Amino acid sequence: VNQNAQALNTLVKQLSSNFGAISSVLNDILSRLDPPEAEVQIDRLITGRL
Amino acid sequence: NCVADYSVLYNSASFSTFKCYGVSPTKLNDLCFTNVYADSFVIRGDEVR
Amino acid sequence: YRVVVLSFELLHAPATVCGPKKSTNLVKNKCVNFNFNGLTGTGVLTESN
Repeated sequence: VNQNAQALNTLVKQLSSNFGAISSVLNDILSRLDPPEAEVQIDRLITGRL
Repeated sequence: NCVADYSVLYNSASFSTFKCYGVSPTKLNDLCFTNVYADSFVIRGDEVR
Repeated sequence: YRVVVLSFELLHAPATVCGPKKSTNLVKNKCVNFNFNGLTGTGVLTESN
């Protein structure tokens, strides 16, 4: 249970990590930018999250 | 302490440039900021870059 | 050439400088889009404890 809970809790915490994007919340990238600038920023979060 | 319709600046033909570095400019009409700070000055053209 | 630099303080804290958005009545206990002070998403809104 501890190994699964440490594996899930780290997987969840990593949603909040930047990977070099202007925000670790996707709706902040979408609200502050147009698509030509968003695809440079979202690909950071995809490359990281994945 | 105010409401900022950025389109008033963004549609203005007076500007030689409208550079943005953490947003794309139409979104300035949708966002909300805790403060804005306007640094203001006059400079030669070959160093506006 | 006149230059002005508009530095922004993002929503780390209670927001003030808003975009010209006609705000609305608030739904509860139903699935809705939301925009509070530019903090957008989708969810079900309820009274807290």
